[PDB]
Amino acid sequence: RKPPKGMFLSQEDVEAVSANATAATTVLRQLDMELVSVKRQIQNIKQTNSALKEKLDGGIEPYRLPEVIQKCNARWTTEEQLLAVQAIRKYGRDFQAISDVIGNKSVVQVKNFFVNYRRRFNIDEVLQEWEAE
Amino acid sequence: PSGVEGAAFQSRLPHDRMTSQEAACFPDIISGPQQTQKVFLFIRNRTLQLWLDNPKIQLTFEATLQQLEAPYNSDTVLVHRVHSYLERHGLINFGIYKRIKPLPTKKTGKVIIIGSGVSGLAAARQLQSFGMDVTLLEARDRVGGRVATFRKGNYVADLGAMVVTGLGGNPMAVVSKQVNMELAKIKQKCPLYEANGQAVPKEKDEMVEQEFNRLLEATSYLSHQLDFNVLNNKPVSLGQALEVVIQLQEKHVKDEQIEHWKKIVKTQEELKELLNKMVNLKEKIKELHQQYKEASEVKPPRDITAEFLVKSKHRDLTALCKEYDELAETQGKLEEKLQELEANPPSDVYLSSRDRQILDWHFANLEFANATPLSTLSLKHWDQDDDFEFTGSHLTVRNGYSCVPVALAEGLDIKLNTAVRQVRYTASGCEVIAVNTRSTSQTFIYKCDAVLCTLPLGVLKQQPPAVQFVPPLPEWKTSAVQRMGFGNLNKVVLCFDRVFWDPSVNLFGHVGSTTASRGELFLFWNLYKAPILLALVAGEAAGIMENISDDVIVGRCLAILKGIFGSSAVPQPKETVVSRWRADPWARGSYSYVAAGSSGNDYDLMAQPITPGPSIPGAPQPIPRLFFAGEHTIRNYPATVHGALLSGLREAGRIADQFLGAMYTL
Ligand SMILES: Cc1cc2c(cc1C)N1[C@H](O)C[C@@H](c3cccc(C(=O)N(C)C)c3)[C@]13C(=O)NC(=O)N=C3N2C[C@H](O)[C@H](O)[C@H](O)COP(=O)(O)OP(=O)(O)OC[C@H]1O[C@@H](n2cnc3c(N)ncnc32)[C@H](O)[C@@H]1O
Repeated sequence: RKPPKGMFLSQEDVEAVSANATAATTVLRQLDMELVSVKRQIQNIKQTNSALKEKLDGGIEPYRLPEVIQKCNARWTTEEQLLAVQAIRKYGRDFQAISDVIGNKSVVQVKNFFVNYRRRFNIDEVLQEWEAE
Repeated sequence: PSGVEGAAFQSRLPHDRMTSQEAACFPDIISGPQQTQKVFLFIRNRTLQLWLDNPKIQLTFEATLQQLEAPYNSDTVLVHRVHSYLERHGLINFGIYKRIKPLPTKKTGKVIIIGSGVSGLAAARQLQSFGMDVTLLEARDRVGGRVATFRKGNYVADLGAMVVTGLGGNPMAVVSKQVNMELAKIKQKCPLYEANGQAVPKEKDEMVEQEFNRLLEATSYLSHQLDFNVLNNKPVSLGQALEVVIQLQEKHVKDEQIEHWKKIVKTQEELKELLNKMVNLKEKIKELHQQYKEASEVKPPRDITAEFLVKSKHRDLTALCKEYDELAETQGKLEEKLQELEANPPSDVYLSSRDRQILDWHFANLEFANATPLSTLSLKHWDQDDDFEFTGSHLTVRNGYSCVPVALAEGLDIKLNTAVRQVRYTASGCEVIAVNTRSTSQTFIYKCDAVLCTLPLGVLKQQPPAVQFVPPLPEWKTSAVQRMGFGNLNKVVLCFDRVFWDPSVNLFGHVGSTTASRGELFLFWNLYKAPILLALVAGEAAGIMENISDDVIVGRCLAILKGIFGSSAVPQPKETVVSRWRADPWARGSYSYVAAGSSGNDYDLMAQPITPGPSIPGAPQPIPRLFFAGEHTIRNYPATVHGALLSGLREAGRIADQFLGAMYTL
């Protein structure tokens, strides 16, 4: 009911090879050509990726910036307020980023900020201006 | 199997069921109550057992009824019917046995047997055992036909059949008790050696063989599961089927490498798109760093916009620094997949150049078994007789398998050097017309009631005809003769004075340099007492080597033996013989095969006897006058010595039934 194991004999395949006397070799030349084609298209991309691999030498290790370790205080200096209002306008509502900018306020206070000082720093407008870009 | 049940099996009969033939002689019992059938079946099995347990003496009906016991020996006619049925169709009291009851003073009916081959002899003995006048007409100066045995000095070697295929159910088993046959088992171990004369290592030898067997199966799948049996209005052969399977295996091998490397480009290209994301990200991180630098050099004290600009540029650079780190995890993952994928390449080839040559040897020996190039064997029907295979080791015959036909010929009227040349059968009887083979002038006329023809199929095939049938054989018979296949096989007998081969191997192969010569001297046999090696020429190679002389052929054998054993170790042979069976005009080949476009049914056509037309028109439908036997006439066991023998016993029963009457059918 099933062919021997490791024997591949499908109905589709046999007409395949038996339409004419040269068809058996003719197909097997197709597959020999399909193989060599894919084979060099590998060494093409192998060399294209070889060049791009070299441009990335040194990695980005010059351009690294040391880690700033700040205990997260909850008082708001005015300086920290002005930093906020600027981050909003430049960052829309990515609180994490905004929290990253101010540096000593985690993401919750940023969101609480957004409502406590919402009237006085005129947040609503700033957001439309940040929406405009 | 043992007991009375073993007798049935050793007689090729089911112990528990009645055969189509026994139905025909006992149609009362088979339609009858199931109990009578078991009685009958026991009486048959028991009587077979009696005969089988000692086959050197006739088993008389009286003797049989004595060792039966009640209730079975109650009904004497049932016992007489059964014993006589068995005696008629040669299931008992066949071969060479001692006559309790000596022959009748006077014979009844006269029958001519064309051919003293085993088929012939076996019927002859049976007919004479039945009290008919039997005469055998033989073109050769010897009996045995295609069972031949070279003898010179104490050298002995069959040029003809040499293997007994296993005694489990084999009628030759009985004959071997009757005639002493030194029977020796064939140790199946066969070392193959390549052209260079070096052995194949057990790695390949088993790998290739296993591939062979797997390939054979594959064709059977093509045949039975995909109905690949016709192609462009012509029937498919085992050879074609094998190529298609080999090509599809070589195709799948390429299909497998294509999707393997296409898994690589799918990944190389995933990596390409990953590096361009990484160069372009690194060039943005180059640029923010400068911007954050530039803006960190505005020495403070700063207004909050220029403070925001340091802190924002610093946030941005550490977020782009985060991206580029995750992307280098992702290039670590992918750059590792390529290492693995390259390290696991699939199979380079289907079969190596050496591999395919060892494969050819397994094909040659396959062509050697069936005596024909595979390209001719019918794919659908070539292994139709595989179902009736005997049990037990295979054997050879040390004293030369001619001992058997010679043994059978004892007591029989045999005209040697008598070439039958015309067979004339008519409503009222037959005339056979033969010549003397030495002076073809001297002509002979033989009158008889019936003619049994054991002419080899190669001779029946011959055009223009070596034997003329008058009237001609009807189309249904001649067509069966064109359709069937007559093969060819040949051997070379090498007679030395030293043993220089491994005496523990019965047989060892030689691998041929091309597909075209795979059969040329591909296998050797250490079979005998004397230092005799025996070398096969099978397949396409068989009919081509027949156009080369002995010396030329012998030189190549020496050559091949040199390779395996070294030019020192093998002397020139003392005595050499080469066979040419397709050349021989009393053979025209070696034995039958199931040709493409033939079927098993042609073997049954070959047996159907011929009944001539009425002489006086409007006279009653006459008797059948022309009968056929021989290895080509026995569908279940053709191309074999037993098959011949059985067919002999068969027609003998049939002719007797016809000219002597069969009182056991009442
Ligand atoms: C030539 C040859 C024959 C055989 C073998 C070898 C050779 C060279 N050996 C081979 O390894 C193959 C093998 C075998 C073993 C197992 C299985 C198979 C098998 O399954 N397969 C499907 C592959 C095969 C074996 C072997 O080991 N044991 C074995 O079992 N079988 C083998 N075989 C076949 C037998 O040898 C053969 O089948 C019987 O001998 C048949 O006997 P026959 O009675 O039908 O036919 P004859 O030819 O014998 O008799 C006719 C008489 O008519 C005379 N005649 C002609 N023309 C005229 C005329 N015009 N006027 C007057 N007389 C005339 C003729 O001169 C002869 O006197």
